[PDB]
Amino acid sequence: IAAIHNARRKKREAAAAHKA
Amino acid sequence: WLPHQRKVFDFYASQGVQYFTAFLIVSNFIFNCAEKEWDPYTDQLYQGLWRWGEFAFNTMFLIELLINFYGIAFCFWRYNWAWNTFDLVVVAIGTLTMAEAIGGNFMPPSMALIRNLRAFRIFRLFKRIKSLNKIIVSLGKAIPGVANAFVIMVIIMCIYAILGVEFYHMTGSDGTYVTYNDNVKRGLCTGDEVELGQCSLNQTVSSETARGYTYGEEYYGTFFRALYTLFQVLTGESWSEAVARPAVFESHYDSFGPVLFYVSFIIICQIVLINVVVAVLLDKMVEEDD
Amino acid sequence: WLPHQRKVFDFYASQGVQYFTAFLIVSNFIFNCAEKEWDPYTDQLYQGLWRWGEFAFNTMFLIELLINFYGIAFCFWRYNWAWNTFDLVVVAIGTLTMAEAIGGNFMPPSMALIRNLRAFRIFRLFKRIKSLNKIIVSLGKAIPGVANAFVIMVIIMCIYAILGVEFYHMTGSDGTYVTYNDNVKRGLCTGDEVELGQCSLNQTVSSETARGYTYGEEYYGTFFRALYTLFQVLTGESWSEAVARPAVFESHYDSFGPVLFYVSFIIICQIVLINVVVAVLLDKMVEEDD
Amino acid sequence: WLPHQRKVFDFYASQGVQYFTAFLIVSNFIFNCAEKEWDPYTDQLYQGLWRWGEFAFNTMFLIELLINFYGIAFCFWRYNWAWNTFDLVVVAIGTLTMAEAIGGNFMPPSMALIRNLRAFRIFRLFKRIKSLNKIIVSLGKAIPGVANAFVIMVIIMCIYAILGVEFYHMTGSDGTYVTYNDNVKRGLCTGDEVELGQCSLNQTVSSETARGYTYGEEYYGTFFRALYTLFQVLTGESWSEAVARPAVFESHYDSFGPVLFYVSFIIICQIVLINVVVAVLLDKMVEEDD
Amino acid sequence: WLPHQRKVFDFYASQGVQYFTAFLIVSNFIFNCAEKEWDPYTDQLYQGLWRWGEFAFNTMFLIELLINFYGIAFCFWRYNWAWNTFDLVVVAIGTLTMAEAIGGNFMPPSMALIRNLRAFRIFRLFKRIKSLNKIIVSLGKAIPGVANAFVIMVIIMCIYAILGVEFYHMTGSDGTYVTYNDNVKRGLCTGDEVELGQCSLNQTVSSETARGYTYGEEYYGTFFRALYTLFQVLTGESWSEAVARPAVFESHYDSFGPVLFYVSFIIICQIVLINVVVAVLLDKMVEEDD
Repeated sequence: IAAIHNARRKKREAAAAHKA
Repeated sequence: WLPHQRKVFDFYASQGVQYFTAFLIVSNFIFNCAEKEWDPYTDQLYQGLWRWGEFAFNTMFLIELLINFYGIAFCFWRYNWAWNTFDLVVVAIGTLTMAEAIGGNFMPPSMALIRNLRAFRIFRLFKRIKSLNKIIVSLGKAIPGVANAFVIMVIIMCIYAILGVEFYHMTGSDGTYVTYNDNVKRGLCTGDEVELGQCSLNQTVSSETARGYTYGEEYYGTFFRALYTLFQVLTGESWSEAVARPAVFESHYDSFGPVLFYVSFIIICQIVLINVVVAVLLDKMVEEDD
Repeated sequence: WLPHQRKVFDFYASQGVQYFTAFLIVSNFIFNCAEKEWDPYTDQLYQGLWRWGEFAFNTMFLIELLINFYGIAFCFWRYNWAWNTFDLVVVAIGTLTMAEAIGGNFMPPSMALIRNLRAFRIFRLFKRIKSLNKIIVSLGKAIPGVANAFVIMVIIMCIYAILGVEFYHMTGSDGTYVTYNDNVKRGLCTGDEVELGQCSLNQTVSSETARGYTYGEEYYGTFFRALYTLFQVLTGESWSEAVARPAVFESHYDSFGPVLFYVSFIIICQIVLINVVVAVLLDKMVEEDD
Repeated sequence: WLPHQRKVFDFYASQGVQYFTAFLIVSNFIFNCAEKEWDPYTDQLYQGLWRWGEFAFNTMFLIELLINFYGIAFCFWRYNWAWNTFDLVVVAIGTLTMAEAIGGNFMPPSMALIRNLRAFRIFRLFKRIKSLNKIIVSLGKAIPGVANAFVIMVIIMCIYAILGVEFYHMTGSDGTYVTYNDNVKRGLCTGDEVELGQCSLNQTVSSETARGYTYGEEYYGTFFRALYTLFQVLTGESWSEAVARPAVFESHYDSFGPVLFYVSFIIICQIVLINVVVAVLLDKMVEEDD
Repeated sequence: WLPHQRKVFDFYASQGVQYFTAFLIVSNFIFNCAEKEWDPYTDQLYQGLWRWGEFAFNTMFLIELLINFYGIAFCFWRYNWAWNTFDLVVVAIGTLTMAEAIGGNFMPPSMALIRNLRAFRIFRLFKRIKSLNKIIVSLGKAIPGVANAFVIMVIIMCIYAILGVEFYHMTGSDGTYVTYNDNVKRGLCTGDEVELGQCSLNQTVSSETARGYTYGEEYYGTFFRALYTLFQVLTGESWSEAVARPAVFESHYDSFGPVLFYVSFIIICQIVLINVVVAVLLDKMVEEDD
């Protein structure tokens, strides 16, 4: 899950960095 | 619209009434659990206890359902159709059970699985509490995202099942299969006695399983047996010591066949496909979260 | 406030004193580990060694605890209540152990589990080091996020446990169950001899388990046995070769029952629910990280 | 360019024709599954049924392929080369099968694996539906990201395989290995009788496996057997009760060897490397998603 | 600085020379793999083949190492100290092996594990290729992030190991343990015959394991055996059918003890701690990626 959960995280901060 | 319909309609939507109904559902679930724990036997010890407990629970659910429908004029098409029809079905099974307990067996013994629906009454609780409703709704709205990767998985699973039925459905058919030792080269026994007859490079080892079948007949006997065995391997349960290794070491020098079969199956399906499906499922759920 | 209270209060909060206490806790943990490694037997070889080691460790913890409380005027309500009361409980079990070692058995033999608390003294170290404290605090603040998905899991687990008790609690009850071969259609034996009596399509295989019980009585004998077996399947341990396959191949032509049972259980609970719970747990922890 | 080439070219690209071809592929897949389910035996019961079903399916695929190529002037170099050549190869195996069914066995019995390609015809469906095409294309474009971590994994796997072959290829070679009890210290038997000969602090337990081999000869007999066993441990299947524990308890007091071997192998390879590979795979796929 | 030092220094840093050295390392790795595959036996068939192959490989590595150091004036303190010293150690083992092959056994037979270092020569390749270097460097820089959660895991593992040694080290000590049936309530046998002596509610089950030990003595006999067994449970291997269930069903009515033990252990350690450790590891690696 940590492999799955972290992959989805990579998209959160990638999205977070996009708006910021 | 009935004259006293609006008052009872807003009465049922009261938070206190909703929590009382939730407590009733949880109490019924605990009653079923206690029945299956302290008295699940065919010769039940406290028989009327569970019989009349179910009687009272179905009666109370009937009264509360009638309260629910009387506020919507018995219509249940316009307001919360799915939950209302689910409630209808469970209360109907409840009335059927009470009618059987009162006036004999009006049903054939071939519909016990329909009586079994009482265990699924706890799903009514999910409408009572908002967080559990959110989680189940997110699961329902994320399943369609899963669908495509899931069908890819099942396609590949059926491909490997066809291959497995064609290859190993005949394996260990006598009930015993022969694996070949390498004792001479390893120096355990001299090369003279193996030809001379004191020792042998081959041993016959039984192929019968714990279920009484041979290896091929059970694991890959038919297409559906093969698909079930591949599901077992996909979950990762005993794929080597029971499913793979006898077939791997059946091949004297052609061992690359079974090893490549199971290794490629495990890698592709289990690792790649399971992780992809879980990733897309969780991605859809968290995209629905915000 | 005591006259010499502030000086000792700031003395205990010294980094050197905190690290010395941390070293003491780690040394006690290593002492317990060494006791359980080199001499865990009922007939202990070096008996007084561990007895007096525990004596000295509890004495030192008592002296350091008294130093801790003397700086807070023995109050421990206003400053770090939870850690202080935990410390208090462990010293209390330590003083109880020393009192028993000094003046006989003042306790009934029914409270050994309370004496067992010495193994949990290492949890005091987590307050000494900031990083371990951060991790455990994040775990504690992420558990409530888990709670809802966890209760959904246990609800579904109990549903499947009720179903399993109702279905398979009677399985393999004689101790042996019959699986049906398909030998004639596979050509292993001619159809003439099967009717004639040389071969049969139905071998009988024992259901008894490694624990001596039959399959139904152990795995799904009662509701709690069923819930434990479903937890075993949820973790993924031996769900097929022990739990599923005997029930799957018990059904002669109704095999869809057990296969759908275990397949749906595994998919929903294990894959979906385990990954959802872990995802929400880790999400809460990393949201607490920053 | 042929005179009536453009019309048939745009006719084949029609959505209705594409869905009809997709239905044909799915129907062929279901036909293969039904063949392997209801009649996979060597003595097939409905023999001509599957024979002529495959005949008709290959004939229809031939006619539709000729329709596909006639719109591209039989060129298939410029437009969708890979899918066209895959289609070509499957029809070619289909025409080969029909030719064998019509005019005897024109092939040696050593190319059944080439006839086996009919199971992979369902891969043609992935071009028919856009979502499955997206998923498989993302998998293909994410594999190269996996490649580096995968080769690191296999390098470490081969290192551990060399070590395992060198250490344990000789283990349990007699067929039985000796583990040493500690009964006298546990109080199970007095120290007098162990020297006196009533009891022994050693027991001899068989090393033979379910496949008939000894432990060393099967698990780590050769480098490829060792690599397969390490793959089994990497997936996590029965690494202790079959692979690790006999070697761990073979070492009387040198147990640190096998424990460190398998513990370090599991930690590094399984945890670290499996999670890294899956993380990079999924990262590449979702980076391709958007 | 040597007169002809700069020329050879830039000569060794040439891409072609680096790729030739990488090919040499990969060829040596393949040579070791082939040795362990086609001739790992104690009575080696092609003995001088591997002996002189290792001779030539160590000689070539010596010549290339001398080329490497001659460009840095044999200093190796200022430029790439870690890789240079690793190279030094492997070439030293190589010279030691060649010296033993030339002039007899100059070493005691107690340092074969040092000769074993030839299998780790492939780690030199990781410096040759940039991508593998990136991955291993990221792993090395992410391990310290793991350290804290890893030590929390091992602390909890040792806690559960102490508890397990204290509880179950005495379990199945006679070699057989008694589980209690519930036949009379289930109706399998009448209550009259159980008292009368035809049937019994208590079967006796052997506690001996595949390794010859009893259940307690092997799984939780000592603290380190307990820690290994808990690592086995943490990975998820056979924790129920071998480790948990005999202890669970040993408790006649106190079954809550073992079930809570193993359930809490699995949940906390496996699910929570394994997923947390993997999450922080992968997070650190991908934070190092960009």
